[PDB]
Amino acid sequence: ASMRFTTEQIDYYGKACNASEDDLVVVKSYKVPSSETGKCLMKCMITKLGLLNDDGSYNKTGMEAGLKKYWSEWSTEKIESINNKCYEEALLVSKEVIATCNYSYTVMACLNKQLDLDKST
Amino acid sequence: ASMRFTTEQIDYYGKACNASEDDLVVVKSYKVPSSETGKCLMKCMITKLGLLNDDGSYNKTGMEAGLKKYWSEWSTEKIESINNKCYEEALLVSKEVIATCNYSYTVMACLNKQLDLDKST
Repeated sequence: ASMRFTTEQIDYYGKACNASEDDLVVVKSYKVPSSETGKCLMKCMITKLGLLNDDGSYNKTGMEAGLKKYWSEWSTEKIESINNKCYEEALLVSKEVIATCNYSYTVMACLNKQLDLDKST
Repeated sequence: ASMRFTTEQIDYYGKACNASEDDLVVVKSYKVPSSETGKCLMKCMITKLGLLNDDGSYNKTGMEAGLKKYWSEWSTEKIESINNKCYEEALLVSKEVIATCNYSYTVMACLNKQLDLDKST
């Protein structure tokens, strides 16, 4: 289990976020694109999904709703537990950090770690 | 379609390649780790899968065999077409480029672009 994005999602939010195809295939290769647009793609995508607020901060209720909508395979129990843990880590971040395009990857790393660790039933 | 790795593959080849969990969750978040070991993880993994030679260069027959093994939902015809194209691109790359850790991501990106252009098979 991981926070996988499908080809369809990548293609849709790639249009929404003005990515090139080269940006998109680099994302799908597990890498952050080097273009100006491509390095902010992830932020743009997960904001449009409601996982982040427009200021870039973790949105607790939006994250839950998005996980339930698109990553329901994780189970509601694990979703609630992981979301509480990652939100709690989010509280400790500065405004400066949240402003960057990289913060999105930080959040996703947290969700992926906690998914690797969570034992909720 | 993309050259997706499963959570189990990432875990296995993470052990094989001496990655830390923080490295692995950054890969699963679609980012290259900045650690010395982590930034080489992809290379190490796809070398162990036989897609690259031990010297880092593209292995035509090993790529075809890995495609057929690990991504067997794709037709032989699609596999051979993406392999031929991305091998042809590989022939133009220097020894200095193949020596890098990042070249692996470039190979993955080429395969991912050719996958996006051959969905009818």
